[PDB]
Amino acid sequence: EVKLQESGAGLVQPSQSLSLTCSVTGYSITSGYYWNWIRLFPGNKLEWVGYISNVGDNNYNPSLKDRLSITRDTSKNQFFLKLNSVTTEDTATYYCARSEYYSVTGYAMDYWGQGTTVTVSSAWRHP
Amino acid sequence: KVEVNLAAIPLGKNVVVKWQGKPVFIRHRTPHEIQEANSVDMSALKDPQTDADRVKDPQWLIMLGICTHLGCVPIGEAGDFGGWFCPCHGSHYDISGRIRKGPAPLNLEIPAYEFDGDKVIVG
Amino acid sequence: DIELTQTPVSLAASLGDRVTISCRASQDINNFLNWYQQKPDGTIKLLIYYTSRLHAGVPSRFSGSGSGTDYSLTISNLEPEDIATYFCQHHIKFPWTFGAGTKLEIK
Ligand code: FES
Repeated sequence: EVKLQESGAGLVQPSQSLSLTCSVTGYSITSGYYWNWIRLFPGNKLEWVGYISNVGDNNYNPSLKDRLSITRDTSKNQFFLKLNSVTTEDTATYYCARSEYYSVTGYAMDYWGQGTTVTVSSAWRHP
Repeated sequence: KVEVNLAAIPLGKNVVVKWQGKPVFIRHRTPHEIQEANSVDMSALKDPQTDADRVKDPQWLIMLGICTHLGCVPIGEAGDFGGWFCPCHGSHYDISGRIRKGPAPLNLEIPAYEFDGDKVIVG
Repeated sequence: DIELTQTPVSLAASLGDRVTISCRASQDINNFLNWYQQKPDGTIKLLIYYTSRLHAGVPSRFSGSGSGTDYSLTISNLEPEDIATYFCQHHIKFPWTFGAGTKLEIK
């Protein structure tokens, strides 16, 4: 069985960089399919952020393409999201998920992460 | 060039049809099997292939039922990996028909095929 | 960019009866339409892919039909944990886009 565990800062200050890590166990990132990142806004509107393939190719949503950076670390088996210069806009619960791809049925996200809720607040938080 | 009517094949059943004197295995896979097939790490395979590298439509497993070791025909729904077992020298294949244990060096070969509605055309 | 419209928007029903949600896209998508289930606790799961194919674990009471630009998601009975938010995406071209959402409540 495949498992995705998400972790990272659940609160960042505007103008800074949001960094989320998605740990995968029970299947290597380099072994196959696509590794995605998506966010769920409070107004209930899921948005596809982007992905990194098993080869290392990126594919980002043109809406955020100039800010994000989805990298990985084969050694520890985990991929990351890095959304630069955040705003109150970027306040959403982020999800990392795997999507398969069959030439007939197309893509489909079959394995989802727990979900990490991030808030872009000016507040202070103990690191 | 053989035409098989997929609409005739039930849920989790195996059908064997002749093509150029060689047996062609066709399984209408269940949702659970499809997951079992696409959730295996390459590190556990002597012949590394994703289930997608082997099938066009995850519902239809279409392969040559010729053991890659010495040519016997593997037995369906047998073995230690939920797929096929070759009685000749004990090769076990998984639900994607990949070699998991035994002397066979390769996964069951996939012949060329195209879909056309309720029927597939192997050849 | 394509965009889906999930209607009805957050409609409720009884303790065990059929319900039909839909997803209409701006452009034309072959049948590349998936459906996701977001549990109240935040757990999101895949339910249907390629407009009608069921995923592993999803009960038989779930259907899926449609084509071209109009789609569906029928249920047999909401007995007892079918209460969640259902989404729908397309994947004929990047970027993938989801629907507005559809909450399922019990009166
Ligand atoms: S021929 Fe199948 S194991 Fe030898």
